[PDB]
Amino acid sequence: SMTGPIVYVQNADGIFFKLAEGKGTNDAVIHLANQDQGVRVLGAEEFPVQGEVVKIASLMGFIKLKLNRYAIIANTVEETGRFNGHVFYRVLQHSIVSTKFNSRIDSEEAEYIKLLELHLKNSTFYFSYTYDLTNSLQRNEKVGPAASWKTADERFFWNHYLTEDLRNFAHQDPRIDSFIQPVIYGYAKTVDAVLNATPIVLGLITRRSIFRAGTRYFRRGVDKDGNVGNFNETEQILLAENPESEKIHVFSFLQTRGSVPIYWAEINNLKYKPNLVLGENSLDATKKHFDQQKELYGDNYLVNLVNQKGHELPVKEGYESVVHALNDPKIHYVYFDFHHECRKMQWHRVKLLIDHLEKLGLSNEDFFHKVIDSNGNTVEIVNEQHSVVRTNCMDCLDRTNVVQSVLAQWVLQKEFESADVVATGSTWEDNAPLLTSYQNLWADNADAVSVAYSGTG
Repeated sequence: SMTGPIVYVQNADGIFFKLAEGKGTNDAVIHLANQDQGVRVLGAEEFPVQGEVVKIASLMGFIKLKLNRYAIIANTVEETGRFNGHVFYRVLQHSIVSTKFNSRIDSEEAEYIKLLELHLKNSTFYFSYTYDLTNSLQRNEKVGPAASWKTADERFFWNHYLTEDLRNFAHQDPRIDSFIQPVIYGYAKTVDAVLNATPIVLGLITRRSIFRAGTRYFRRGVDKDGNVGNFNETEQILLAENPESEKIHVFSFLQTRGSVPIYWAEINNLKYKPNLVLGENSLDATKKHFDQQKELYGDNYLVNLVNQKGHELPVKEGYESVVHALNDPKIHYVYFDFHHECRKMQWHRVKLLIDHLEKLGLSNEDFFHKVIDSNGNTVEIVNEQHSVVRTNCMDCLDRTNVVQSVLAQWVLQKEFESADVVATGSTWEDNAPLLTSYQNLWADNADAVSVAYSGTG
């Protein structure tokens, strides 16, 4: 990859960064200057001679906080996964570093850094130097050329805004690509297991969306351009050998979760009972949102959890009547009752949801599948996923994680059957240590991703 560990030296003239391993005779230095707070590109000969060299996993970017510019650094990482040679890292220790030995900063500036520190502490960020975690495996397959920041998915490139200065240089200087490492917000982990003497690698990744262009804003809902702002993809990955053949198969199965795509014009008042006005806007914005979702994922199966007995929500009924109004035959809507007691009667109901999705056209054979060679390059695309099940951000993360986990189990079985790791109509979950690894993997994910709010009432 172009990207890799970095070293820096800081002195009275500011901070100077370069790649820890310099390939070629041409290596770039990034300098954050104390003189004018500007970011500059320098020649190798201008890297400081004197000083403590500091090693860091990544320069995540810079931010201008009132008067001073600060470097945002991932100091250390831990490996949390490894898949087809690619290593996935979580950021462990970070720092926010200024050029000022001791500056007196005003209140407003100190408050900004507090708010950024709160976010860096509360979030879990992941990256891989050789694999682009902001894209699904199926999108990465379409990109091709392995990198770089230029083909990252901008919805999930969490440090997109922090890299603006570096991106502007990299447009006319491709050496700067080595400093631009896209990071995702949510979760990325793999586990090794064995199923019927086939070694396997199971992975799960959630990437959370970083919102959002436009002259005005609001988290909940969709803008006029069809973006929703709060949006996650959760992706289950598998790598396995075919027993006879010894061909290496790689699978991905993607799901989405996001705000109800109703226009962000919402009466967030105290008194009294609010009902939406869904003028031409809620039809228009929903249509535009679904046009993008269709281009990205194919057919969309929208799962809306009821969980009411005469307790009626404005945004609930609005979603359905809007979906019903557009009558798009590639958009399929389900309002599903998913109640307690939640360790028997709940999960029964999730298998019933899946039966109903199947009746609407969802197939458990609908997943990305490729064969790769002993060097890890693609030999064959056996299948591409052309649908997605979309759950709502507003339903309990507890319930939707259950829906997502169960659906991914149902698809996994077909993946296992397709590479002949299990017999047709067997149950992979009868393998106790494997189901344990699978269950921990998804419980960890829910832990990680719950980091949007602690609620509700």
